[PDB]
Amino acid sequence: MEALGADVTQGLEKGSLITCADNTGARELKVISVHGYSGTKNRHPKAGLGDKITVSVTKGTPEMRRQVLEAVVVRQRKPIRRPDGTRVKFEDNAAVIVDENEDPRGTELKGPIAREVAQRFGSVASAATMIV
Amino acid sequence: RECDYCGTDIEPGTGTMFVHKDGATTHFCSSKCENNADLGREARNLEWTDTAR
Amino acid sequence: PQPSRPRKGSLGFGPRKRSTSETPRFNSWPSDDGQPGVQGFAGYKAGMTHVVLVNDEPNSPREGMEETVPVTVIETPPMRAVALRAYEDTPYGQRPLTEVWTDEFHSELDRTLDVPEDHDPDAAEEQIRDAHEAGDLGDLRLITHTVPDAVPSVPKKKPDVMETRVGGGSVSDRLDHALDIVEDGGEHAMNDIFRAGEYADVAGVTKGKGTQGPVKRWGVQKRKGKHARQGWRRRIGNLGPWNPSRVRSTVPQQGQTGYHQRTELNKRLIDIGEGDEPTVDGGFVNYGEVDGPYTLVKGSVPGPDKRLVRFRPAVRPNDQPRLDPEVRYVSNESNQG
RNA sequence: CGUGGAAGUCUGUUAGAGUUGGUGUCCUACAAUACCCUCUCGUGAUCUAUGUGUAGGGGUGAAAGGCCCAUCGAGUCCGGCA
RNA sequence: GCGAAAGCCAAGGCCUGUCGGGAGCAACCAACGUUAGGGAAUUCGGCAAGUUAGUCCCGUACCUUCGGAAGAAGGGAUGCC
RNA sequence: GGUCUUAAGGUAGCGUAGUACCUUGCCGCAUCAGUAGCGGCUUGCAUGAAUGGAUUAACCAGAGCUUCACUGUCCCAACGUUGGGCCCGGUGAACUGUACAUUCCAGUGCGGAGUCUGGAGACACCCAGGGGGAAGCAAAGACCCUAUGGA
RNA sequence: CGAGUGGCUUGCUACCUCGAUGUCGGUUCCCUCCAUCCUGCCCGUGCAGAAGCGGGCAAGGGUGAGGUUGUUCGCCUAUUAAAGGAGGUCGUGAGCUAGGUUUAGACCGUCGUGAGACAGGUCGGCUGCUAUCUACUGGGUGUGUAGGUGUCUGACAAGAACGACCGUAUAGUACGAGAGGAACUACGGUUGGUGGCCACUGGUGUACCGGUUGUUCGAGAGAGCACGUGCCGGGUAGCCACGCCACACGGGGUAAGAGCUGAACGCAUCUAAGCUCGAAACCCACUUGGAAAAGAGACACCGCCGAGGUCCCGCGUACAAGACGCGGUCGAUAGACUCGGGGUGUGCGCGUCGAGGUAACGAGACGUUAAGCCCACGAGCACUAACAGACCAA
Ligand SMILES: [Cl-]
Ligand SMILES: [Cl-]
Ligand SMILES: [K+]
Ligand SMILES: [Mg+2]
Ligand SMILES: [Mg+2]
Ligand SMILES: [Mg+2]
Ligand SMILES: [Mg+2]
Ligand SMILES: [Mg+2]
Ligand SMILES: [Mg+2]
Ligand SMILES: [Mg+2]
Ligand SMILES: [Mg+2]
Ligand SMILES: [Mg+2]
Ligand SMILES: [Mg+2]
Ligand SMILES: [Mg+2]
Ligand SMILES: [Mg+2]
Ligand SMILES: [Mg+2]
Ligand SMILES: [Mg+2]
Ligand SMILES: [Mg+2]
Ligand SMILES: [Mg+2]
Ligand SMILES: [Mg+2]
Ligand SMILES: [Mg+2]
Ligand SMILES: [Mg+2]
Ligand SMILES: [Mg+2]
Ligand SMILES: [Mg+2]
Ligand SMILES: [Mg+2]
Ligand code: NA
Ligand code: NA
Ligand code: NA
Ligand code: NA
Ligand code: NA
Ligand code: NA
Ligand code: NA
Ligand code: NA
Ligand code: NA
Ligand code: NA
Ligand code: NA
Ligand code: NA
Ligand code: NA
Ligand code: NA
Ligand code: NA
Ligand code: NA
Ligand code: NA
Ligand code: NA
Ligand code: NA
Ligand SMILES: [Sr+2]
Ligand SMILES: [Sr+2]
Ligand SMILES: [Sr+2]
Ligand SMILES: [Sr+2]
Ligand SMILES: [Sr+2]
Ligand SMILES: [Sr+2]
Ligand SMILES: [Sr+2]
Ligand SMILES: [Sr+2]
Ligand SMILES: [Sr+2]
Ligand SMILES: [Sr+2]
Ligand SMILES: [Sr+2]
Ligand SMILES: [Sr+2]
Ligand SMILES: [Sr+2]
Ligand SMILES: [Sr+2]
Ligand SMILES: [Sr+2]
Ligand SMILES: [Sr+2]
Ligand SMILES: [Sr+2]
Ligand SMILES: [Sr+2]
Ligand SMILES: [Sr+2]
Ligand SMILES: [Sr+2]
Ligand SMILES: [Sr+2]
Ligand SMILES: [Sr+2]
Ligand SMILES: [Sr+2]
Ligand SMILES: [Sr+2]
Ligand SMILES: [Sr+2]
Ligand SMILES: [Sr+2]
Ligand SMILES: [Sr+2]
Ligand SMILES: [Sr+2]
Ligand SMILES: [Sr+2]
Ligand SMILES: [Sr+2]
Ligand SMILES: [Sr+2]
Ligand SMILES: [Sr+2]
Ligand SMILES: [Sr+2]
Ligand SMILES: [Sr+2]
Repeated sequence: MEALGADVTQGLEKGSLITCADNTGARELKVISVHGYSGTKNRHPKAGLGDKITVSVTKGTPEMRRQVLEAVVVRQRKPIRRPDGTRVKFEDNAAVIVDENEDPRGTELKGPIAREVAQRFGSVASAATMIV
Repeated sequence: RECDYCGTDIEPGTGTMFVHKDGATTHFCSSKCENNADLGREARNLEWTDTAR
Repeated sequence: PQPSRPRKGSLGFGPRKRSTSETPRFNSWPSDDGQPGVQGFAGYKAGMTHVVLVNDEPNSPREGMEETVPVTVIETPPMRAVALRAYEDTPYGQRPLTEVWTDEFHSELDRTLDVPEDHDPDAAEEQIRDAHEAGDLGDLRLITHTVPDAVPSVPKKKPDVMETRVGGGSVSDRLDHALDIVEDGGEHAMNDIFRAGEYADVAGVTKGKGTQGPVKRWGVQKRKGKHARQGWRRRIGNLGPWNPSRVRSTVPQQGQTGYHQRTELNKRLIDIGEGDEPTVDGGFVNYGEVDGPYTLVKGSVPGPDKRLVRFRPAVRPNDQPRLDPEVRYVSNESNQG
């Protein structure tokens, strides 16, 4: 993938419960796998800011619940490092549901987004209200 | 830059930036300030802080 | 069928024992490409600070922008190249032939060496030249020492002696370049060999940690779950199978950790200077105040503060040299806090 | 609404009795059955001291072939016996 | 303090649950404290650990042999002067 | 099959059961995924009425499963605390010992060798360690068979 | 249908062990095999491209996480370059686990007149030992080579020190009617492994500072105890990972394969002699060890009545003993003091305010006061202590 322009300490694991920052009808998401990832023995597969993840819908509307869809990690509680040395962290851990062509499933994105996620997934950027 | 809590000049290549739920941004110079802020204490009421004095 | 996993720790830095010399010894030297010159320098580790730098790489999207880079401050005062050793090409490899010394010796050199009183620098020089005519001359290296007295933070006054190779053009021209350095007093600085922005190889004897268990020493697991509460916490499963009926040296066991020689490759020299510019407020923790000739090495450097580290022009660089980087800010903030 | 104060009733390391898990500690032990935490019962078919009765193919047994002095699908001692 | 509870302290008893000295005192072990982000992914199994907690107020479902369930759950309060 | 054995020929119920071999039975619930658990179906290898059947409030250090909460169980380990461990003074056992013994790789041999054969390696002594081997030490195998054994 | 290889499955035999070689699965840690799953290089195609299918060389590296089940196996999910198999007493209990198997208790079904049985199911159910030898990981003492200090050499030894993926340009290009859609090369990053380091982020921090509950010292001040910090808040140094830095290219020789020249065999022929190429594989390159390499090494200087070393003393860049490193008055080695740099967060006392209360009294607020208290770091500073002095030695 295209360089994030930041060093990330993966804050999520397979089985982690995160917030769905969009109007799709999905409220809570469960991390299943991380695109392009291959671990090591005993290691819980890790997910972080800017990673495209396969997800499960835990809480939401009946039509959206129990569905296995792709998503992009948009926010995380564990700090990330910007080239200017500064660390950046969020209030919660969040993701935006995405389709085959990396375009958001919803129309409106709830809460802020990292500038690095914007550089990578353009159609998610030009759908965001606040970019930090 | 200047710390959004205590008010001292943050050393470049140091510090953390907290991004709130609404989108607000709070730059911190140290862990001490992050901790005092999470305790519900306001900078103006703490005598050691630059904002207070 | 039980998952695969790479073995715990590398077998290339073995045996994991205590180093013979605290002074690092290079086992390889750079090629003979450019003009004649000494292929290395030495200094004393001070501590760490960060620096703000302007991106030099043309392939980087962030070219021209401000980047925060970690740096190790190393006090590098001028050394003295007291002699020139010559090697001959014998059927058993390279063997030392003779040495050409000096008259100008540093006052505190008699703390390590038995200082020469009666020497013949002309007859020894002739011996090296007859060996060059015979076509049996191997390589030319300089016996060199440091001046720890010039460093106030380092307690030792006993000079650290080491050999360094002279590489360059032809064997005839570098023989003469070597003799010129020696004859004066052997005084040379970091500037003479290195330029800021160049990739150097840093060798050092690591931080001593005494005897440590397999977990810290080889990076093996701790006992997990229920196995952690039975009386075994940080001990490996088994020392080997039933057959072979012996313990292999490849199985992760306890012993000496640290105080081993390491040669860290491709270390970018951010800045070479002289002054109190890289010093930390209140002094570098467990070292002191820097006010003299220094070097700013990008990233980490093996060994603790006060330890003698060595420099060598990169034998295997990956990137092309981007000379004299623009340093916009050097942190002087206290390392305490 | 009050009174009343029942209970093989409840909570309880009250005293006391017991002994679920840790398969912890110990395992040439402090100990030939111990140590710690955890846990159960604790006005009753309760617990306990002393005195007293039942004896070996016999006792005793809310029954596990449990227990009858570190000895039990037939105690222990000596003898039959070399 | 509800208390023959905890914790602290008298009266009284003791330093005899009877070998000591030294190393910032390493590995390893027994007991134990704290660990960012994640939160049972560990394991046969949440085993181990943790969480909750005293008291008052409000409020309390299915089922029920009408005794019970029930401290259900859930919510708020709590110091000093 | 539309009586025959041997008297009758399984009624209420419950049912893939702590009983169901086939079996991870089929359908459903739940999960990303559920040989689990629960519900329904159920021809039940070989359920079933005091050899008691069924149902069940309450009770339980009884067995299985699910959710919320919590957390070093785990990702993946770190630092610290106390007693040991290590060195010194004093005290002072035991287990074990055919002999020899610095081994390693192959081979051979009653087919599972530190000791035999061929090679390789190997200067002696000591300290600390975790336990690979001595088919390690501890117990005249509990299993199996045997004895014109015992109870 | 015929010929074999292996010793992973099962069966057969009864050679070895019954004065015992602990047993399924799992776990942890190490080595290996190749019949290759991925990665490298190749041949063929029912090879346009892309994607495949089949075959060859090849064991360097990798081959992961999860749901049911004790399960091995397997079924299933999502990731992946791929999620290969097998050997090592079905590797591994003087390592672990006890879920299964495998006693003594009990239930159900079946069988039995019955005691009881079951190659059925089910709940419960114990795991000893202080290492003599050997083996390896690390640490010392001696002897050999035959005075000392310093610097080296390199016989040999170890390594995976690197493996793999994504993206960008190439390029919407080659190719193809279209749909679709490459590569050489150059770049940016990710992942796994590896070694090191602490400026930064993070953890710890029973140093330290503060708040505060119970009780005791009459109150106050200031303290002890509440498990080895009563609890809560913050936290320096250090140690750390969740933090940061570093880990090629290129040569040489080959395999499969592509060829050149070329004869036996006037031609032909990549082979018979000769030669050019060509794998992540081999060698070198690179890192680590390494004068005990018995051919027991080399160089330079000092010295044989004196070079050097040991003890002693003050200490750590070192450290379980031993070892190692530095300093020792011609000195900043350690401590004291003073600064600096840091931690906490505003001291005791006094003044004013203070809901009230006749007054007594009064939780608390402000000021004095970036105060008080504290520091495992630095600097200054010979003030105290590195004194005295012994020994070995060609
Ligand atoms: Cl996954
Ligand atoms: Cl384990
Ligand atoms: K046997
Ligand atoms: Mg596993
Ligand atoms: Mg710091
Ligand atoms: Mg800071
Ligand atoms: Mg009696
Ligand atoms: Mg019985
Ligand atoms: Mg945690
Ligand atoms: Mg698992
Ligand atoms: Mg528990
Ligand atoms: Mg069913
Ligand atoms: Mg054995
Ligand atoms: Mg026998
Ligand atoms: Mg029997
Ligand atoms: Mg009989
Ligand atoms: Mg092959
Ligand atoms: Mg291999
Ligand atoms: Mg098997
Ligand atoms: Mg086995
Ligand atoms: Mg074993
Ligand atoms: Mg055992
Ligand atoms: Mg044992
Ligand atoms: Mg079970
Ligand atoms: Mg059982
Ligand atoms: Na144990
Ligand atoms: Na009444
Ligand atoms: Na108990
Ligand atoms: Na009898
Ligand atoms: Na009971
Ligand atoms: Na812990
Ligand atoms: Na004996
Ligand atoms: Na052993
Ligand atoms: Na019997
Ligand atoms: Na065969
Ligand atoms: Na066989
Ligand atoms: Na065996
Ligand atoms: Na096993
Ligand atoms: Na391979
Ligand atoms: Na499974
Ligand atoms: Na075994
Ligand atoms: Na086992
Ligand atoms: Na065992
Ligand atoms: Na090649
Ligand atoms: Sr050298
Ligand atoms: Sr070398
Ligand atoms: Sr155990
Ligand atoms: Sr063997
Ligand atoms: Sr009662
Ligand atoms: Sr048990
Ligand atoms: Sr004990
Ligand atoms: Sr016992
Ligand atoms: Sr416990
Ligand atoms: Sr009770
Ligand atoms: Sr007799
Ligand atoms: Sr008293
Ligand atoms: Sr005594
Ligand atoms: Sr703390
Ligand atoms: Sr679970
Ligand atoms: Sr409540
Ligand atoms: Sr019927
Ligand atoms: Sr019943
Ligand atoms: Sr031991
Ligand atoms: Sr082969
Ligand atoms: Sr392939
Ligand atoms: Sr699970
Ligand atoms: Sr099966
Ligand atoms: Sr195995
Ligand atoms: Sr069992
Ligand atoms: Sr039974
Ligand atoms: Sr059975
Ligand atoms: Sr000899
Ligand atoms: Sr492309
Ligand atoms: Sr298109
Ligand atoms: Sr205390
Ligand atoms: Sr509490
Ligand atoms: Sr060929
Ligand atoms: Sr020698």
